[PDB]
Amino acid sequence: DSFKILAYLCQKFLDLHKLTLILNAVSEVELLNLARTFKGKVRRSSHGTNICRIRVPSLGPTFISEGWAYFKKLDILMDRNFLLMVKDVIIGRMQTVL
Amino acid sequence: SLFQNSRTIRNSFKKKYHRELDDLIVRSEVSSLTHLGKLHLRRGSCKMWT
Amino acid sequence: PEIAKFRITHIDKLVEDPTSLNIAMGMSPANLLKTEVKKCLIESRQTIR
Amino acid sequence: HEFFEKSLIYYNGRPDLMRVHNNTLINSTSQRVCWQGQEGGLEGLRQKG
Amino acid sequence: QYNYFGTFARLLLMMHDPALRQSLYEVQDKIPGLHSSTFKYAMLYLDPS
Amino acid sequence: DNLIRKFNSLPIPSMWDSKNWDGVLEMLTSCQANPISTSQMHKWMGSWL
Amino acid sequence: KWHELPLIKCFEIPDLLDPSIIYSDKSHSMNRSEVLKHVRMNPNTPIPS
Repeated sequence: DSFKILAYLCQKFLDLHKLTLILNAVSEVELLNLARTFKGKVRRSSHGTNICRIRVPSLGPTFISEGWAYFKKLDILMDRNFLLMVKDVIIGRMQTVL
Repeated sequence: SLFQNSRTIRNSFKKKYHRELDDLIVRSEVSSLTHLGKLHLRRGSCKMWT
Repeated sequence: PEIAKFRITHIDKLVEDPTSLNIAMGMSPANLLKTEVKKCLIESRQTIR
Repeated sequence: HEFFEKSLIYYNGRPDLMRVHNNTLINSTSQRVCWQGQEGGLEGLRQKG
Repeated sequence: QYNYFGTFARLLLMMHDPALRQSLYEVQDKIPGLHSSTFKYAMLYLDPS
Repeated sequence: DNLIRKFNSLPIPSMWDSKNWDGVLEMLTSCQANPISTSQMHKWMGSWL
Repeated sequence: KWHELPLIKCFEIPDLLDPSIIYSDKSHSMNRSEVLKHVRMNPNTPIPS
């Protein structure tokens, strides 16, 4: 009964961690490797900016670019600090319950 | 023994010295991990001390 | 562990961190950054006011 | 407090609101992000005294 | 709990190492010693001394 | 807030209009975006958690 | 009345030759003149530290 909730929290933690690793990349090779490892798709915009699409379970589809993240099914725009706050909340809860 | 941040080092010095920093961060990593791998081969060829 | 043949550039370690060894492994990130900062200070030692 | 009473407090996120006036800053948006001089302390300073 | 959270962090890192800019599972010819038990003991109980 | 406004037909201060957000706006145009005004985000994570 | 006495020095300030007694890796402000200069010239960027 506790392991189920821990599993959900860990799913969310992993989703947020993958997103954070994506928006903190500093090169095209790292972004492409993350897309290949986490089943993403890197498109190239017109102004020389790379966008990354990724579908995670807990949040849905997600579009990332220049430190910004947009969730469609949630209809949310998010910067880095808010994502990191949510990740820290999840980490705290999961570690505490573990 | 005070320069720990990279920003304070990057702005306090020239530009090319930035490129001899990022690779540093990578090199130690490989130099660490291979060591932790090499331990597995020399497993049954080391003696015990009293 | 394995140990590297002694050279003159290692005594600094024994002066920085005593109770230590001279192992053939790589050098930690902290010491590498320290050496790079030392080189930067040694090179630009005239522009400093 | 001779230094606090003679110093200029300003928030360095919003210079859009402040304007220069005779070697000091004044607000132009009715938000009070900066002011000149005060008789109170700030965090981390003279805690020991 | 040190052991538990240590293998936790080890798996989270093997997922992706930001310093190497790629995963650790996707390298077996440059750092070929991973996926071994001795690595798992050294990453968690081998003092840096 | 200011990026949501710029994506819409609303104006913003000049501090945020002097940035390189053209790519993010191109991305949000290619997805039919509709954000939630920044007051409901905490309310969202109150449910998503 | 002990404060009205003619007190004199009883403590010797140390010799601050080495850093790490005063200086550390932190951020501080800049002189008022350069602040006002940045506000006039660059009113659409946050005042750096």
